Amino acid sequence: GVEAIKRGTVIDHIPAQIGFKLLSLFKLTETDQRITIGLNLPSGEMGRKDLIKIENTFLSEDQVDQLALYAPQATVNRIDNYEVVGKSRPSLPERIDNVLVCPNSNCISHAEPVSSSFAVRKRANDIALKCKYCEKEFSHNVVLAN
Amino acid sequence: GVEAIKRGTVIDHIPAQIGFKLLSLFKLTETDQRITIGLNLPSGEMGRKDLIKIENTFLSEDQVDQLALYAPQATVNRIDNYEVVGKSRPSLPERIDNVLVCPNSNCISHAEPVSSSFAVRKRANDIALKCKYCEKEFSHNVVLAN
Amino acid sequence: ANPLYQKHIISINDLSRDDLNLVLATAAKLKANPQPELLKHKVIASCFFEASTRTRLSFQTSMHRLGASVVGFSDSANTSLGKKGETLADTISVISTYVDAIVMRHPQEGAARLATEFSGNVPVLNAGDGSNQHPTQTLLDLFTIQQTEGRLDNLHVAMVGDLKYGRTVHSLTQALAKFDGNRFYFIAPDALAMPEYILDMLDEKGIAWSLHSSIEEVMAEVDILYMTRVQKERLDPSEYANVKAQFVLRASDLHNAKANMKVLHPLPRVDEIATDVDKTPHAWYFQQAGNGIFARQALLALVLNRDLVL
Amino acid sequence: ANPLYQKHIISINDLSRDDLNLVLATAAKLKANPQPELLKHKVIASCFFEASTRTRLSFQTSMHRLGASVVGFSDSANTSLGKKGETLADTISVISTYVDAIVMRHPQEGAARLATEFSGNVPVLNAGDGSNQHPTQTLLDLFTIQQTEGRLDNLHVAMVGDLKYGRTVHSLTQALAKFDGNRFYFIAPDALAMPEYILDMLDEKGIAWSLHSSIEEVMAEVDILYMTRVQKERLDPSEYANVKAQFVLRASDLHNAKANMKVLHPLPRVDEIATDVDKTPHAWYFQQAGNGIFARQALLALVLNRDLVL
Amino acid sequence: ANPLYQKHIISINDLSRDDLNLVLATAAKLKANPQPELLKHKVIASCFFEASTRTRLSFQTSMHRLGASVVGFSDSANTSLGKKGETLADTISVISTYVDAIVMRHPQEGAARLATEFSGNVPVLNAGDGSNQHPTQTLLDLFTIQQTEGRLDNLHVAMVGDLKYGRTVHSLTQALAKFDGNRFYFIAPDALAMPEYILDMLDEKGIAWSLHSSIEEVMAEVDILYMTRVQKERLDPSEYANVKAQFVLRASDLHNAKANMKVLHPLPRVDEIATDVDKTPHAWYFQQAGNGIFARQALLALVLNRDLVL
Ligand SMILES: Nc1ccn([C@@H]2O[C@H](COP(=O)(O)OP(=O)(O)OP(=O)(O)O)[C@@H](O)[C@H]2O)c(=O)n1
Ligand SMILES: Nc1ccn([C@@H]2O[C@H](COP(=O)(O)OP(=O)(O)OP(=O)(O)O)[C@@H](O)[C@H]2O)c(=O)n1
Ligand SMILES: [Zn+2]
Ligand SMILES: [Zn+2]
Repeated sequence: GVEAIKRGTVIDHIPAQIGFKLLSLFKLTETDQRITIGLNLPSGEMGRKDLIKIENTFLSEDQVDQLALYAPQATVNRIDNYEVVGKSRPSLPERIDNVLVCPNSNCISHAEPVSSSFAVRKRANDIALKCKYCEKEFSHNVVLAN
Repeated sequence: GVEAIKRGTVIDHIPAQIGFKLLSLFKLTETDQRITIGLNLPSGEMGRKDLIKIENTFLSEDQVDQLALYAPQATVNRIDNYEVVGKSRPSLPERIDNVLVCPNSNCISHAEPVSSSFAVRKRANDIALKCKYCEKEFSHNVVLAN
Repeated sequence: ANPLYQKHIISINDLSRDDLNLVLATAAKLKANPQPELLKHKVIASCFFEASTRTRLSFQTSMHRLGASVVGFSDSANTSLGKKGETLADTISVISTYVDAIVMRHPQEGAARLATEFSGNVPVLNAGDGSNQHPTQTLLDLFTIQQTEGRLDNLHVAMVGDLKYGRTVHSLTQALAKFDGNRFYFIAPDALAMPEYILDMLDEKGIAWSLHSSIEEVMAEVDILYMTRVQKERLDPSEYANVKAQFVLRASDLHNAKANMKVLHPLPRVDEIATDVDKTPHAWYFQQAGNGIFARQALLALVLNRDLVL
Repeated sequence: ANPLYQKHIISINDLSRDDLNLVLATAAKLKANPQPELLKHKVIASCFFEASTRTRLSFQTSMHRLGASVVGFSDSANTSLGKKGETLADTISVISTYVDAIVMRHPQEGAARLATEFSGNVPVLNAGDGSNQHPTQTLLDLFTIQQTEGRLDNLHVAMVGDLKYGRTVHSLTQALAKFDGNRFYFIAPDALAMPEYILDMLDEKGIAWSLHSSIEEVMAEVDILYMTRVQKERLDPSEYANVKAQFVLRASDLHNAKANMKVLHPLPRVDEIATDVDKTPHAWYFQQAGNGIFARQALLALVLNRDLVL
Repeated sequence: ANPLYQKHIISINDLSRDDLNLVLATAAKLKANPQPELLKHKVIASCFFEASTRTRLSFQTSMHRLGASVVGFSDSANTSLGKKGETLADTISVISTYVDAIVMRHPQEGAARLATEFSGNVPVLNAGDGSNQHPTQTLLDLFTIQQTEGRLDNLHVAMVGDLKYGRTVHSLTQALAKFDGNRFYFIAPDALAMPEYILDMLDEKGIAWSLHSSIEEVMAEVDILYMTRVQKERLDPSEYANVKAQFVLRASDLHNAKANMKVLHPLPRVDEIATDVDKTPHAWYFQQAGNGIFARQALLALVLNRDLVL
């Protein structure tokens, strides 16, 4: 196929310049099983995509929920014994925990030993995230600005 | 198993775990070229290796030697129109500028707009690094932080 | 079991029209009939990590009038969090092994909700968290609006001042949006303007609000005029163009006001309400202040008593 | 032009036994025969971003004693770097368009190397960059050591004190490892011991060095006992165990002192060299100070004149 | 004696196109042919009651490069004004009995005019009085503009940045409104916009000026893009919205830049001129800095010598 894995995940239709953030973000390289990464491959509709192939590994919930916020386009394929047993595109969650960082500098979340949490109101415009602690709602662009 | 490539550079035989590290230390990903990375491939030579093929991109002599700081046993393969036109090998660079940050807190380099630079030294186990500015020598392990 | 028994009172959002109305019902009751041993034998912690004259002294007086004991601090300078670098999380964990409810004021937003994650089963009542919520204020404002106007539905309410950093007007617009027909007029410097997160909610419920450049352009139409203080201590230095009050109410400005109109203020005030307003029948900010005793006794009673019969 | 004309002087590690020898030759010459107009029409910047009594005044007097003009600052506080937030790099960029040479003392290590990338064609003379180098100190230490011992080769040299931040002993251990058969005795607290990178260089050149816990252990054996100050300002709080002089020297100690030996100190001395040493044959640190004029004007002369002074 | 002999230099508004032209003529002359003893036997006071790197050192080096002697202070803190409470007026009264000319930088506007009423016969050269005038800055800006554009008439000049406290652009807009057909583009934040009184003068002389919200709007059109710093120290707290550079310039911006255009800055530059501009053909601010020596010693020469230098 365009590579081939017996069991594993193939995340595909990843926007150009996101694939590599995902290797850092989901810590995918702390692994020993084969990884095929194709940076800046074609994808007819939106020209240049990335593709990542983690053989014999499937993502935990949090990761696919994060994937929904970093790559809504992407598709996750569960391959068992070369059978594309499942292919799903990530829907947004209700809440994101322990990975985002509140834009409000005066949030108690910074100072204190707490896992962050955000509410995910899908606005027609974009994604508005609400901090659990300070109750400020923010644009996902603001929050995810790296 | 990885890919056919017309023209570019294939850094082959990268030690497992050092392939992601190289792609992030030298800005290799920040391109619009098709890169295809194969992590944790079987080698025999070593159990596992890593490999990076950067299409339509050629590395300079110093570029390749910088790799000796993490991947001395790599083979930098120059390919032009499917023919392995060259097989280079990283020697130690005499200086690595711009990618490392001095662990010396009171070094002038942190405050002023100058690039970093370290003279590389093969000392007696690891590679020693002398800052250009504050002139202190540090082992390379240290320079790659915490 | 009454509905607010053992609840944490942190954000007005978490409360319903029914929760609010139960405290006002209770408030008017304790105001007509004192209960001086209702909380006999409970010890309560008054933890103020930020300055107060009204919320702290009203709270401690309400506690005393019901028979409770108070333990606390006026400033963390003296706590082991202030001198020995302990966390808030740890401060709340041991204080909760000592007392029956924690009343706290704190400079960072979210402190209160943070505290409830460590209070065990002990109720945390929020006295103000930086610029976020101030629910107990809003309870005594709703009580005063009701005494003066007899309705909390279809009013014309103007909020004037620093609406950005004002935890007071944040909680009040959320609570008043739980009643039908209230019309909002907002007069603030645009840099100390009302958060769009409140606005979106007023638009999510189809409530009408408008912004005005002057008090005089809505004076004639308001039931309540709610003045606020520029939170100097909260201003980012970009906003120091805003420290001195832009809209200052003077007695003469009330000339074309509804005879039923009231000027409310959370207090402290600085230069924004000229002292000559004080002598008019429209000034009602000290009455409002006195009303914090009834609203804070009601809330303590409901949180700490499974059923009240009064 | 002579080896050092227009040449920057940033670290002893870039000079050679030949350069060091030249600078001392010229110092010997100039001490014997003054050259009052040697640098007539030259303006030098004295830029001390850090305190100095010795370096700054010996340097400026040497400039004056060759007919030069001095402009500069003893403090960065009222420079535009100091008040208007300007980078060192731009300070050096404009100051290069004005003077013929720059003498610079700075609190950061590498400040002078940074300065040579922006001084253009102008030589930057390092007057001390933090705890790294002090190359002018060393040229007057070599001048005083050769004056007293008659040689720079085959000397027994005890460096006592703060060997870690001693920019002075960094440079001096490096100047003396260029000559032959010098013997090093390093007496620091462990905390403020000689840098490894120095030791390595001694090892590769196969210089014999040894660590001692006492002046008495080495007293009878040495020729130059060179004392240092705990660089109080440069210590870590962790290091404040060592603010006082572990090894303090008094005249009694000189009892079993070799009759040729000299006590040297870069100065200021604080508590480490008791004032009774001041009357012994051995004490030479004030003569060492005065020797700064000769070494300093020999350097200036070489870097700003093509023609070797005679 | 030449037009400017013993003449005080306090504001560009008291000079004429003839004076400005003379000072530049002499600068052109002196740059070509040094006069080392021109002011041999003259002592000038360098009195900076305010920070400086550029003005103070270019001025003192220029004094030295004409054979003069400099006395003075870089700081008022250890003067008797500074510690013993003496008036400026008496400082000037005694310092007049000692030196031949006074160069003075002061934090109050009008300090130099005040100084000419007490300097007696001694010329006071204004080195910058608060946010008012900087006449020496302007003479080296005119020297650099004529050096690059070959003329001081019929120039397109964009002054970007803090136009309100920019003592530099106050003086420079006034020097250039003496020549002809110069076109002014003023790009400030509204808060720190060009003084009215300047604009009025432009209006009466019928000079065309226009306000722009962007460098791009004027980039293709201009000859001199003169950038300034937000005079952080001089801002009101109200004004602290504008502490950062609204208009920041990077090399990309120069894409549609006229090939003759030069970027000028009085300096220090903080964030407004990105270090990549430093390598463009266009960047000229360090050359502009060096041009201070020529303009400064031409001024000194004219005010202290009767006989025009040649
Ligand atoms: N044994 C397998 C089977 C599939 N794949 C990869 O997993 C994906 C399988 O998805 P599929 O829908 O069958 O291919 P497409 O239809 O072209 O992908 P899409 O429908 O999302 O456009 C392909 O990228 C393929 O390279 C694989 O690595 N190994
Ligand atoms: N058109 C080409 C030519 C070469 N290669 C890559 O270049 C590397 C080295 O060149 P080659 O001589 O073809 O393979 P090897 O002989 O195995 O090199 P070595 O023996 O040193 O590993 C191989 O890993 C191969 O993937 C390639 O991908 N595409
Ligand atoms: Zn938050
Ligand atoms: Zn360094």
